[PDB]
Amino acid sequence: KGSSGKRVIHIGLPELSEEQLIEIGELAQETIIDYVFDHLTRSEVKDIEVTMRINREETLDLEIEVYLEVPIFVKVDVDKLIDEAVERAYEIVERKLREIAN
Amino acid sequence: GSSGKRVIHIGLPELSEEQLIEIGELAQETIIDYVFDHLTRSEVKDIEVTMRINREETLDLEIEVYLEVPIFVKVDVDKLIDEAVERAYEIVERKLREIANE
Repeated sequence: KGSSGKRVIHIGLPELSEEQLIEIGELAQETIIDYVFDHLTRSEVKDIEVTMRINREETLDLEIEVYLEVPIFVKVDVDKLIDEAVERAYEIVERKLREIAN
Repeated sequence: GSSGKRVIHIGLPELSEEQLIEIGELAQETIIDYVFDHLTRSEVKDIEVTMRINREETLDLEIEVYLEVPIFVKVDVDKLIDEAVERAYEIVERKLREIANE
C-alpha cells in the first residue's frame, strides 16, 4: 500500500438557487480533481475517490471528501498535495460565493 | 423508507485513465442533477454521490449513491435512485459512442 491520504472540504452554504447549488458543489470537487491531475501523471494515481455531500438540516452544508493513493514506488507527499488541493478548492469556492453574493 | 443506497461497478477498457475521470464525473453529476431536478430542495435532506477511479484494482469506475429524504416525506427513494442511475448509464453510453466516433 503506497502513500495515501484523505481530506474533507466543508462549506456552510448561503442562499443559492438549485443551479448555483449544483454549480458550487461541482466547482469544489473539480478544483480538487484537476489539481491532482495537474501535478500527477495518470500512472501515479492508483486510487482517487471523491464524494460530493450536500446536507440540509438546520443549515445547508457542502462537503467534498477526497481520498488519494499512489503506488508504493511513487514518492510524492500525498498529504501535502491533498492539503494544497483542498486549500485551492476553499479559496475558489469562497471567491465564487462572494461573486454570487452580488 | 427514508433513504436508499446504491453501488454500481463500471468497466471502461477502451478509455484512457483521463477519459475515465471525465466519465466518472459525467456519471456522478448526471445522478446529482437527476435527484435535484425531481425533488424539491427541502426533500433532499442528505445526498452523497461518490466516484472512485482505480483501473488497477477495480473494473475501473465505481459510483456510490446515498439519498435520504425527511421521515414525513413520502417518496420512493430506491425508485428515484434507480431512475437516476439508469439515466446515468444512458448518458454515459452516448458519451462513449461520441468518444469512439472521434
